[PDB]
Amino acid sequence: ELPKPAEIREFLEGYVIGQDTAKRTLAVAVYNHYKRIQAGEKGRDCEPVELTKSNILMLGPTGCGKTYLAQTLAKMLNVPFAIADATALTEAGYVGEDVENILLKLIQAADYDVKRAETGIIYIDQVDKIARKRDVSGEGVQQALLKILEGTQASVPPQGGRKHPHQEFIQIDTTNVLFIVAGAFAGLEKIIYERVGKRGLGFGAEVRSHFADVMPEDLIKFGLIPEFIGRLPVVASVTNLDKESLVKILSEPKNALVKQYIRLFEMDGVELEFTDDALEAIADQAIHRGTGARGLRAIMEEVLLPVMYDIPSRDDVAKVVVTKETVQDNVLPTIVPR
Amino acid sequence: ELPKPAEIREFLEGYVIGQDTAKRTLAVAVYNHYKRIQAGEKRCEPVELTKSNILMLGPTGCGKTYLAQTLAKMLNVPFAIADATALTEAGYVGEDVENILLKLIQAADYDVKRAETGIIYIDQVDKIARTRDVSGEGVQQALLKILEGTQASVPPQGGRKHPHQEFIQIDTTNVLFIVAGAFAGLEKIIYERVGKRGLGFGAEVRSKAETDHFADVMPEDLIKFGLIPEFIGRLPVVASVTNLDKESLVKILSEPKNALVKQYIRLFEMDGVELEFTDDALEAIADQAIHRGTGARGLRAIMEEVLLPVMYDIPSRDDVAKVVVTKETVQDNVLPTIVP
Amino acid sequence: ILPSFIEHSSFGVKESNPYNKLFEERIIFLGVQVDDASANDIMAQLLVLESLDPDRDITMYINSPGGGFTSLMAIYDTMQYVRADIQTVCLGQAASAAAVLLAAGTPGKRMALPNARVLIHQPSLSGVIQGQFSDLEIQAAEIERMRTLMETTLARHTGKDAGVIRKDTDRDKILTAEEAKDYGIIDTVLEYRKLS
Amino acid sequence: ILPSFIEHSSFGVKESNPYNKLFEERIIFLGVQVDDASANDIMAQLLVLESLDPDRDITMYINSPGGGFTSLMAIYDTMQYVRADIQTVCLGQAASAAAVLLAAGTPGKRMALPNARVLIHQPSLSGVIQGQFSDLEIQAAEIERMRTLMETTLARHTGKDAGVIRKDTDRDKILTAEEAKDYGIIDTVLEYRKLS
Ligand SMILES: Nc1ncnc2c1ncn2[C@@H]1O[C@H](COP(=O)(O)OP(=O)(O)OP(=O)(O)O)[C@@H](O)[C@H]1O
Ligand SMILES: Nc1ncnc2c1ncn2[C@@H]1O[C@H](COP(=O)(O)OP(=O)(O)OP(=O)(O)O)[C@@H](O)[C@H]1O
Ligand SMILES: CC(C)C[C@H](NC(=O)[C@H](Cc1ccccc1)NC(=O)c1cnccn1)B(O)O
Ligand SMILES: CC(C)C[C@H](NC(=O)[C@H](Cc1ccccc1)NC(=O)c1cnccn1)B(O)O
Repeated sequence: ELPKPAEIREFLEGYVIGQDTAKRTLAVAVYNHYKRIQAGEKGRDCEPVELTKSNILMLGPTGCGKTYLAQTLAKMLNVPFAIADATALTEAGYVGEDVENILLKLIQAADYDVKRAETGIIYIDQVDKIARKRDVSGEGVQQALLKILEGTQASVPPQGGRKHPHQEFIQIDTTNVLFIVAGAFAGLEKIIYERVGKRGLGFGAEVRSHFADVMPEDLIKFGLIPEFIGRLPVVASVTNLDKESLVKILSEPKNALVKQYIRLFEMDGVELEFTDDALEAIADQAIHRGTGARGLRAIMEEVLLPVMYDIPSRDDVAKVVVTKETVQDNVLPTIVPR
Repeated sequence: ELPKPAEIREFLEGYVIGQDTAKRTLAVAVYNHYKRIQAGEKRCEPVELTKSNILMLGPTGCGKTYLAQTLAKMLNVPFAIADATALTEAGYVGEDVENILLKLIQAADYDVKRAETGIIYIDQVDKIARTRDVSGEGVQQALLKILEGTQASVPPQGGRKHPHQEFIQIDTTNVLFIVAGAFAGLEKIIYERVGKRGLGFGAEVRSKAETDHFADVMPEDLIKFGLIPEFIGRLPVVASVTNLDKESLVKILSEPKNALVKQYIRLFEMDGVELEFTDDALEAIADQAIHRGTGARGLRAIMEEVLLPVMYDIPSRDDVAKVVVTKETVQDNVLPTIVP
Repeated sequence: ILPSFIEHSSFGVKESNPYNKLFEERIIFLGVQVDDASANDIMAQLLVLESLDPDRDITMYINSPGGGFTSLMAIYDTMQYVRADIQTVCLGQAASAAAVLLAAGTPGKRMALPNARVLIHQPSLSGVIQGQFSDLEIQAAEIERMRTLMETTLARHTGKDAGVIRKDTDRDKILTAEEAKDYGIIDTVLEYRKLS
Repeated sequence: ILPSFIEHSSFGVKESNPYNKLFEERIIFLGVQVDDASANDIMAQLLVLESLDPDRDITMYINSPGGGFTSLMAIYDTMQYVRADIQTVCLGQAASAAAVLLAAGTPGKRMALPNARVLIHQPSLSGVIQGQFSDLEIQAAEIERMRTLMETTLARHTGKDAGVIRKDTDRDKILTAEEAKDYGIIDTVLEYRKLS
């Protein structure tokens, strides 16, 4: 089969709005992952090449669809997928989660079949929050993931084959296991701006008034060891969502935001509607909310808070959120049944 | 007899470009390992040989693991890729340092007398360094008995030690221990002694684009790094992996057996589209990879960045050739050689 | 007395004046005599505020008796240099060199409070410069170059002829705020905005 | 008075005075008289900024009235020693030693401001140095050593003959910025860059 990167992105467009460079990256790299499977499992020359993965580092502000673009990507993979956080991970030793339990999440996602899990994709979320300036959960997780991100014959420390008291370990080769890692890297856009921005001062030097020009020296100045960035050659560059994307995130995707509020009011038998000026007014107050598309919910929970209280105590059929209800709190139109 | 160091070298040269000092070492040291195992059958011999373990130093992505993965492919001796970050001091959770012997015994197919003549590559021992520190300095404490040679009781459970079981008794007085690490803060420590000051009159201040080759390294610099003095003396051989220049990185792209350009030409051939590069493009890719500063891994960071608009468009089209130029490296576009 | 706390936070001994609050809102404060150390301070703040945002207007408050000419032209050039427009506000007085800095604001953005005075006069030598007559001919060609440069500076900022600045700054010409608006030093006598 | 701002850099909440902020952008500030205590400061800053990056240009702002000759040649030698090119900008006056330090910048990178003053003059003894005539013969051969060394220094940097420097620095030769550009103390008068 091998779905093309246009076909992978077309699936990602159904859920994720905006994010063109991140969807093209995560469609190309999944397609190269689908191609380096059945080239290491079939074999042909010339000069027969052992292919090597290109792991992905996703970078963009919160709410802008890093996890959600991986959860969307999770719904289409022919390969096993394991989502995991690095904030639970520690280096081998100390009390927290080991960096081979993220492999166990992939073994569990492959129905305990290692030959499918060697072809898997692991999504390590929040790798900006294992950042350094010893630290055993934010310096040593780089040191422990790096054998996993390059390929090693790792053995998962609990649960080898549904817990037999002999051989609690099963082997996994992480050479062909693609890793997509992500995080906001919130202080990094102040670090990148020191290089590409050139905030100059004084007589002479030019004075001036984000995640697409990311060199590894910025990630070291963010605090990440130089070995860890080399295992992550691909930067996906998730972008900040403008007003025009956040209007579409309300209504265009499959599990869109206003689609799951009109679902909530249909459980009250009430047809919730939005004027198009109201959807703009919600997205006007979400870019100022500063948390991405997660702030689109924060507006619509307080626009609809007096509505969601009294409407299930009433008999109505249609509720229309006009733009006057969003910019300031306004009364309810409430088309009565008829 | 028992492949010569020049013969081990020319196998390593088929995969690894550059690092001539760290390929003479690991050819000499593997040949000295072979001569020590050849002397493991005796006639008259009144002198016994020792390990001469290897501490291999070099910057990131410049080939230390890739030297060991290449050295795995020729070795006639069991070979374990260990990792020092996976290890923890005994009595503590995580793996213990007898797992790396089990990985050698597993590599010897549970033939212990073959594993007693083995080679273990412990990857990233710069990450065991400087309140107990069970995963850092305590690993070096537990590992020095393994390096110098001991009767080590290895649990066949899988690697997690627990006091009761039958064990696997292995003797590591003939097991070679190549160890490696990036040692990312060590070139400043070396520069404090062999170099002049970084400041002031009569000093040598350096540009930001210019690593020491890790060839002036001494245990005075390695104790100040975080290695205990006991761990370093059990690693007598210094292997210096160097930072790859432009002339090496243009060769790492196209020359070795699983070369990086050969990987992508394989990827585009599965789209039925021939990928090829101008030589000016491969020099431009190796230009920007020194600016990445992650070794030969920074080459892949550009080849994915250069070919990202390409690999989206090419599988949806019908082409025959692609011709990537310097202009397709410094400016993101796509321009194939559209099929007649 | 100036009320000011020190927050520490184990990162600094961080000081908080009301002047730090004014400087955060891009208000540079010339409240002392324009000497080298004052001019050195003001120019460093003009270049910081140009770098922080070269689009937002720097505001310069002027309550100053005025001082040295080269310290004047140090501040003057750094005002005229930066990409930010400069809002000069006169507080109480802008005398001698400080009236030149008051006129050196961006046109339309030169303010004075209603009871502020603007004192313009020709350059002087504070004290006696001794020397041979060849030295004094140099020092007097200098004070005429300083006088001509001050007049042509006040010519290009008040819209007056430089010879009109000669006849007006022959003695102390103290202007009020409204008289400095008619003269061209300021553009707006700043109205009070009290609630009551 | 110098108000202090806060910079939200890679860290944030970092209290900074405008002079630390100049030095962070590699601007060494010579605003005080060139004496030993000032020269000690500038040479320490020239060596720190060479060590931080020897390739990026150090900028030196000069608002100095000039001063001691050995303090001059202390700064001068350190400006010439460092691997970084020195960008001298004159802000107000550069008199005596300061104009020599103004000319001491990297060719192409010596600036003044349009109303900056460049005052070159021969060395002078501050006050009467007394002693026997053998002592005074030493001290006078020393100020001729200082006078020749200053003119040899200004000959290297202005492109003029040292005898031409000697005729010009007979008295106080005051140059404006356009006159110091034609002389060779600077080579850029540095037009203002205000957006209005
Ligand atoms: N580009 C997008 N298109 C559609 N919906 C989006 C997009 N980005 C975010 N969302 C919505 O916002 C919610 C959060 O998305 P996501 O988890 O990707 O944020 P994030 O950037 O990963 O958060 P953080 O960076 O704080 O971990 C999701 O439920 C999703 O529905
Ligand atoms: N000299 C070389 N010749 C050919 N390829 C190289 C060379 N050096 C590095 N590479 C390529 O770079 C990749 C990474 O090499 P390797 O696994 O040795 O990383 P490393 O630099 O040792 O990382 P670390 O220093 O963190 O252990 C390999 O896949 C290899 O193909
Ligand atoms: C009118 C403007 C230009 C300035 C007025 N006075 C001057 O011109 C000042 C008066 C002054 C102040 C301090 C020290 C020495 C001299 N003139 C000078 O700065 C000055 C300095 N050196 C030589 C000649 N004039 B103001 O300070 O009264
Ligand atoms: C012209 C340049 C070289 C410097 C000018 N004058 C000098 O040369 C200075 C003037 C000065 C300054 C402070 C203290 C004593 C003397 N000369 C000297 O520093 C000096 C010091 N010791 C002996 C002889 N001259 B400037 O300070 O006016």
